Amino acid sequence: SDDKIIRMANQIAAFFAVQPGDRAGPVAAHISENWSAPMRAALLAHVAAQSPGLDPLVIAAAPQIRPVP
Amino acid sequence: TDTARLRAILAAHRGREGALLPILHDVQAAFGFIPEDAYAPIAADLGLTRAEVAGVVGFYHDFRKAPAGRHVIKLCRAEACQAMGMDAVQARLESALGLRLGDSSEAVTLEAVYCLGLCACAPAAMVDDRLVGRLDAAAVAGIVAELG
Amino acid sequence: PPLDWTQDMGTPKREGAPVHLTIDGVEVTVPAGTSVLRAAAEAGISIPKLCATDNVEPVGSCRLCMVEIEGMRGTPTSCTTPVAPGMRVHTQTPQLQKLRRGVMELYISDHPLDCLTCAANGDCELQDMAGAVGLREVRYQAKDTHFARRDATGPNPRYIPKDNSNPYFSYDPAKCIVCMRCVRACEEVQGTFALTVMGRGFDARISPAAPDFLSSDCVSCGACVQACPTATLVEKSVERIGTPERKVVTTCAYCGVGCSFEAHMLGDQLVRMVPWKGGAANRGHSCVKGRFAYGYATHQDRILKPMIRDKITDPWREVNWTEALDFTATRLRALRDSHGADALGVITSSRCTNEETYLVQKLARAVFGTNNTDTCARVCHSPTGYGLKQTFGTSAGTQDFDSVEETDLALVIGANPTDGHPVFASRLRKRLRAGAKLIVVDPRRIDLLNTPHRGEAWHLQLKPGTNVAVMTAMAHVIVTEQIFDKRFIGDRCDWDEWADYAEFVANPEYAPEAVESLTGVPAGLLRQAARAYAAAPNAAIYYGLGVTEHSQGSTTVIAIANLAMMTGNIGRPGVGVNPLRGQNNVQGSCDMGSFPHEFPGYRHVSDDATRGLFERTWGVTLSSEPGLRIPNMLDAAVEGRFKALYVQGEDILQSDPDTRHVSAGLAAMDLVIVHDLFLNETANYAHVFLPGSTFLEKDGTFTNAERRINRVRRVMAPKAGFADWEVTQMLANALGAGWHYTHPSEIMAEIAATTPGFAAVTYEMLDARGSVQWPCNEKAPEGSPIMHVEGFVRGKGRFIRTAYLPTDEKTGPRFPLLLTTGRILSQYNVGAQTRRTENTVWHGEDRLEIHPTDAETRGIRDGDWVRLASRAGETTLRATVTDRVSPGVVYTTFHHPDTQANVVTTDTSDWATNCPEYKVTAVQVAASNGPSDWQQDYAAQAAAARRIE
Ligand SMILES: Nc1nc2c(c(=O)[nH]1)N[C@H]1C(S)=C(S)[C@@H](COP(=O)(O)OP(=O)(O)OC[C@H]3O[C@@H](n4cnc5c(=O)[nH]c(N)nc54)[C@H](O)[C@@H]3O)O[C@H]1N2
Ligand SMILES: Nc1nc2c(c(=O)[nH]1)N[C@H]1C(S)=C(S)[C@@H](COP(=O)(O)OP(=O)(O)OC[C@H]3O[C@@H](n4cnc5c(=O)[nH]c(N)nc54)[C@H](O)[C@@H]3O)O[C@H]1N2
Ligand code: SF4
Ligand code: SF4
Ligand code: SF4
Ligand code: SF4
Ligand code: FES
Ligand code: FES
Ligand SMILES: [Mo+6]
Ligand SMILES: [S]
Repeated sequence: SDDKIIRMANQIAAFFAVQPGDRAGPVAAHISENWSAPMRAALLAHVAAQSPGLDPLVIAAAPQIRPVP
Repeated sequence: TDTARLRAILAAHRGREGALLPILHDVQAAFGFIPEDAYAPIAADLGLTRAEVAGVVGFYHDFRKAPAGRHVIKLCRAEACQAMGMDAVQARLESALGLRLGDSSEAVTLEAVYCLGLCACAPAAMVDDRLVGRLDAAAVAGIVAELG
Repeated sequence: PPLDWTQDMGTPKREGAPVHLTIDGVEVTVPAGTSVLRAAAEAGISIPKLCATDNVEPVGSCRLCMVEIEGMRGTPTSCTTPVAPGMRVHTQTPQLQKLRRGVMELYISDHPLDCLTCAANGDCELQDMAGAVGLREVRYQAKDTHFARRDATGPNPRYIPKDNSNPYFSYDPAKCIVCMRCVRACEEVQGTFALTVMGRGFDARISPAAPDFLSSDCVSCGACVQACPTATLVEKSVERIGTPERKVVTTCAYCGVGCSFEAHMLGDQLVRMVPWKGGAANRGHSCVKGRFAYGYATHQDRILKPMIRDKITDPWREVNWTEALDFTATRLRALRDSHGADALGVITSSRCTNEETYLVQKLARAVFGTNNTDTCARVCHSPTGYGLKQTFGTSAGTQDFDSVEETDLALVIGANPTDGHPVFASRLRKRLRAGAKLIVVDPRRIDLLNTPHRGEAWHLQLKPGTNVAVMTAMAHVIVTEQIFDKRFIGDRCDWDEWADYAEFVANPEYAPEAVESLTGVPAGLLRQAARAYAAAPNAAIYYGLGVTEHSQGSTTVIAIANLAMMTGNIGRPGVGVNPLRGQNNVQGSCDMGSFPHEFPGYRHVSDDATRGLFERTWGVTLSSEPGLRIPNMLDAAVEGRFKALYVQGEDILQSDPDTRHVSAGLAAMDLVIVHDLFLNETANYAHVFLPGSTFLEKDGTFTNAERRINRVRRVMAPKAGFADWEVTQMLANALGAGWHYTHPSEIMAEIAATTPGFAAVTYEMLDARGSVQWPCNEKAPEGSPIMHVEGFVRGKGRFIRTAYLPTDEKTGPRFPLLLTTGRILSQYNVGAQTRRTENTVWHGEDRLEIHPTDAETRGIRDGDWVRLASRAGETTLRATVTDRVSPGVVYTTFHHPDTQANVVTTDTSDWATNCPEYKVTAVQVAASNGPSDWQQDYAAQAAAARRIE
């Protein structure tokens, strides 16, 4: 019962976590450069709705994601 | 108990330089020929291919492809031994056994060797790891007598 | 142009200082090692030769290349005679005429006079060298002959009956001239020693150690058939058909090695395909597929007319082009106006050219008005383009395949070049037999490890999934020790990041002694391998689908690049981090867009400076948002908000994971167009169908793994009447774009003008030079054979902290074993091209390489039927017990659709590029008779849906 989008986000976070320096900036930039409108919207909705099964790094990076029109 | 013997042989010749020839010698000495069921393991343990292991076996005459008879009779056919009448010995002997040159059987196997070092003793033969020289038309009698 | 192409020179070309010599009154200048024969060839003075070829080293068998040299006693052979300064040689004296006549006499005394009724008439090297010397009589009344079926008093014991076991070539020894150009080629070039000379002397006959070629260790490469002068080993297509007249240079539609072939043609009927001795990808060598498997183009199952359906449950309808395109465009515009432009999408094909790929990405971007495009790259080698982008800056290779000639070590992670890329494996073995060392990190014993006349070799037989732990351990070993190059780091890379990387990797938890528990590889062996890799002067990494296709692929690739940067194996011939690309033009497809986040040239889509240029060149407004990926596409279609799809040259059903889910997502799709040659697994859910064109009927280019741009020429004529780019522009104009392309030259010009790298690319260049590496601008006009030679592309390499995360595909009670999926040499990925050939001999059924100890407990035996009870499906397959794989590991193949293998595969994928996890799946292998509940339904659907009316 994991949403594919949440899963991908948590994966990306688990990766970008072990890195040095800004860990959330790169995450947000990647999510912005790779994901589409509906997906970004869904993820933002997730992070705004406080859905469980999510990495706090993603919760922190969400505000920095490329805005959805 | 074929795989066992072969593995032992290959272990005995492990790490050598150009160990194919010795391994094949030992194999032939054990069984009596190079079985086609032993072209692969040798190749594997040596890092060769069945093809090369077969080519090597084919090129060389000392490696039998099938077994010989209970007895073997090699008979020089070179110049010196020819000089002092090897043809006559050959004829007498092949009439005695009834097997022409190269013609094998389950009883014996008459073949050529083309030298034994017994050049001074021109008529020379190898009967079952026993060399014989000065093979007149009388010695053949004893050759066949001890050789049923 | 070079002579090595048109003319068969005598001996291989050597490197050395300039040596001057006089060949029959002609001054010549050639390297020192070069032989007399090759120099005479280069001088235009031809000397008769039959047993000497460029592919292999010379041997003194024929004795027909004899030449009188001043200062040398007798008539020495040119082939085995190295040139010396000031040497004056005489090619044709009377004595030599006489001697050559005599030798040809001795030949022909044992040869049948079947000339004029033999396959190789006009293409035989014995006939022209028998006429060249001027043989007019044979005085030897021969009684002992090999060809005579019946000798005096009865049968000839020497006569060996013909062998037609192999469906592609035949071996008639009656015509053999023992010269051994077959043996020499099979041993020196291909590297599989399957041919030998059985016997001593006149009795000597070529033979494999088996009854027939097929039963032997022959992989069907045709290097013996290419090097056999006297029709002994001959292609069957030359027996059925006459000897060909003209030649045309094309390339293979497989493997991404880009082996350059010349199709020998008799009118329009393709007689055969033989390598060209050109292209640095293959120097006159090939494999079964490209060499022989080209009969799919002449198959009856090929579809040649458009077909419209209007409902999958309804039958097809053979239809002309106009109304087909009309219906298609109508439905497309409807769906577009209803659900939006983002409700569409395309799936480009690597199999196709880069011109067609460009047209398709244009169709998806300019016409449709979306960024939803994709390709096969997304299931294979997408993580590569992320890792090597994050580290170096280029999402591509680093070296060519000639680099391997100068390597001193080869580290192979997740590759099987003996099957995947045979012609690369050949040139690898060429080196392995010459001292170079080898490390293999695959969990499964590959045939590259068991190569003959091998040097040293290490094999890290690990557990699938733990590929980054091993790399991390290698790094820990190299860093705890001090073997790495500090000068390289300080010059080409950064230090401040290197310090952090070292302080991280130097932790004693990522050490080889702790990973042995989870990885399964011994510690000492790993340390030894690491030390060997670090110590060697010029090492080279070759990686494939054992790193990319995993839950952590980009991470592994990054670790590998870190290794390659640390050690200093970059920016030089013999060293580099080479991904082994798959399909042809995967590189070219990825370069020409084929991705939902970029434009042609690996430029991001959000780049305003790029979008401007493209809106200016196409005169249309483009989007700045990145598009959906195939997984996303299918998940959407399942959820909705995705209705259309234009599948070009791809099988989204058989060649994709979770067959159930992808099928459910392909079904809920108001329109799914198909553009393949044959009726495919994907076309069972189609509403429309547009025929395609083979590489023989095409015209354009292919961008292979080593960034090489090979040129594809038209030999036949399109049987559907139109090539793929023609169909694509048809569709585009029918929708309203307004393109006018009459030749792909204009398209390539467009490409050049738009993106850089291809700015200097022109078909004339490709013809003259022959091949080009795509990084070719005004700077570096000739090309870029080697990347990062002078500093990296981004400017400074980047060391990234990689780590091992436990995969979610761990194994448990009801799924104890693991799973893997791979390939075979004979058959290609889905075998829609190859199953329709005679390559169903070597592989006609997919099987399961299970371990013996993991078979006894279950009751499995070789040849039994088993079921793979997985989590994401179920399937049945024929077993094969083998000690190749490790215990607790399994290996399947996906070439055949009768067995739905990808229904077992799970949806789990990489994090960055979402490349699926094909190489890990927790399964349960049990014994069963009934095939399956899924395979049955699939067969039923395919039967009820492939009916035409
Ligand atoms: N279990 C498992 N599954 C895998 C993989 C794995 O390793 N394991 N690998 C994945 C990867 S590496 C990839 S490349 C895919 C490859 O497999 P696919 O992506 O399926 O591509 P192909 O095998 O070429 O066949 C697909 C269709 O396109 C058609 N076609 C071929 N040439 C042409 C042409 O010139 N013009 C046109 N118009 N059509 C053409 C073919 O005939 C066929 O019908 O498989 C993926 N699936
Ligand atoms: N004759 C023929 N040629 C082909 C193809 C074909 O199907 N037939 N396919 C084409 C295509 S499109 C592809 S992508 C290319 C690439 O083809 P390759 O790069 O050769 O990839 P594969 O043969 O699928 O398998 C890679 C090897 O690594 C092993 N492995 C599995 N899991 C792991 C792991 O966790 N770690 C490590 N280190 N290794 C692992 C696999 O079991 C297998 O032996 O080849 C192309 N060439
Ligand atoms: S192989 Fe050549 S020489 Fe021999 S019969 Fe055929 S065409 Fe004549
Ligand atoms: S086809 Fe290739 S592998 Fe087979 S015998 Fe000929 S050269 Fe050797
Ligand atoms: S088969 Fe052909 S290449 Fe081989 S020895 Fe005979 S004639 Fe020469
Ligand atoms: S499949 Fe690969 S190695 Fe074989 S001919 Fe085609 S490009 Fe060359
Ligand atoms: S010649 Fe027969 S003995 Fe030496
Ligand atoms: S011609 Fe040079 S030896 Fe055969
Ligand atoms: Mo691929
Ligand atoms: S691929």
